[PDB]
Amino acid sequence: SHNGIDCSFWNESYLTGSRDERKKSLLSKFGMDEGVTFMFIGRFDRGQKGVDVLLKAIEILSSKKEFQEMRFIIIGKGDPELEGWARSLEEKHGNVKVITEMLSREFVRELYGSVDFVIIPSYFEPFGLVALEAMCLGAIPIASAVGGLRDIITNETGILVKAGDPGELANAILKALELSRSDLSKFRENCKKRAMSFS
Amino acid sequence: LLSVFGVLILTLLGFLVAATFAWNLLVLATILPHNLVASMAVSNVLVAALVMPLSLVHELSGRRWQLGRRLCQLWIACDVLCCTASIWNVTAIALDRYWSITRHMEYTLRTRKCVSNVMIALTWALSAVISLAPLLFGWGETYSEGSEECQVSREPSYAVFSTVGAFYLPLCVVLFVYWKIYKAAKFRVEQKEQRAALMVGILIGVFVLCWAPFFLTELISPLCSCDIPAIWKSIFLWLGYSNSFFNPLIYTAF
Ligand SMILES: NC(N)=NC(=O)N1CCc2c(F)ccc(-c3c(F)cc(F)cc3F)c2C1
Repeated sequence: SHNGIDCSFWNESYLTGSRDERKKSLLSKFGMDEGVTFMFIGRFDRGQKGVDVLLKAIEILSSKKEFQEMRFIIIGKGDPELEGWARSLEEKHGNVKVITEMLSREFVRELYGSVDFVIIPSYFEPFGLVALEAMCLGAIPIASAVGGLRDIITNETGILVKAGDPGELANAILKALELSRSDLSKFRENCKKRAMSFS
Repeated sequence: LLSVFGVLILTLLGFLVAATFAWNLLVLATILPHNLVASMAVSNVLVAALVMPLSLVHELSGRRWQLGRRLCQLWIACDVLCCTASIWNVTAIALDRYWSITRHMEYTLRTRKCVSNVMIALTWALSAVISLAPLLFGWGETYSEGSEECQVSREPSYAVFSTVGAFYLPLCVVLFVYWKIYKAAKFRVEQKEQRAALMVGILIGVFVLCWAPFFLTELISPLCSCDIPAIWKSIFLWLGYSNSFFNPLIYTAF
């Protein structure tokens, strides 16, 4: 392999219905209802994949009115303290779900195909596979401006922030929440073209 | 009768010259590694516009060269220059794809842009020094005298120089890189890079297949083939010229 993405697997055509319908159906099974959905998927660790930055950004965002309109799905496992901190936030709020089991590719595809926003707060990323997989299904990326993530994401494809800085990430999530208009559709298709450009 | 078929085929070839010109011009228009694409299309536009029409009338139909003999040299120079340039543009594109497949790591946008610009500049420089070669190196004349016909200088030194410069060296480069390119085209270490590899491999195959009869029979003539019928010589020449038309058809197919 050469770390390309399979356009014949990560495609929306495998998915059924409208994107809003899929997002509503997915939220329902977590006791939640229609909100603006954010997703992290990766290992929990200090210094590499950036779950610590994302947790701090969430703690910052928890104090503001706009927090009522957000939803957060954290997916992964690893450093036990990060897992406990994540569970703590899951228990404090009903708009936060945490999954610590490994999920199938088909399920993760269904996730990417309804979740509408993926956060990739990495300290360093070589290839940006997660960003391409998300982009190929319409999820808009919010990643730190490191590694191949800045190669992949351009002016009109996502949001970039400085790695390791929680406040900038929380501000980015606020800007993306502000970004929630019908324009999302344009912003989605840009992603889907650029991802195909990295097949 | 005899010449009815000949008129029909000459009309067809004139149409072909025009389609070559137009198709390359279209590919050039949609542009303005797209700089290598532009360089190749420029060389093929120049072939169809300068080289092919004059060969079509003179060498292929039969009308004798009553044009100014001071321009016979310019037509020969354009032919040599543009065909050498087209061959080496195909091989530069081949080198670019082989470096995309094998040298995936260090071939960042900065490096790739630098190398492709160097290759374009070098392509045209070598086409110049091969075309206008017996002038600076000054060891002969560029046309074959003693002929009431406009034919390239068949002097041995220039012949070896120009054919190794235009066909055999680029042929060796493409035969070096073709293995990895074909492997990539078949997914043997995602759909976009495979499509790129397949296009380049087809371009190389048609180049080799289009120019090999002419150069091969141009090497066996000086070795007892003192009578290769010039009808087949011209067929092989124009099969080489049709590469200028097949390259657009191949590019616009991907
Ligand atoms: N219309 C006619 N007759 N074109 C030709 O012969 N070319 C045009 C294309 C070409 C070339 F791109 C590079 C080298 C040669 C060449 C050759 F094959 C034999 C020689 F002895 C000298 C040469 F320069 C040619 C020949």
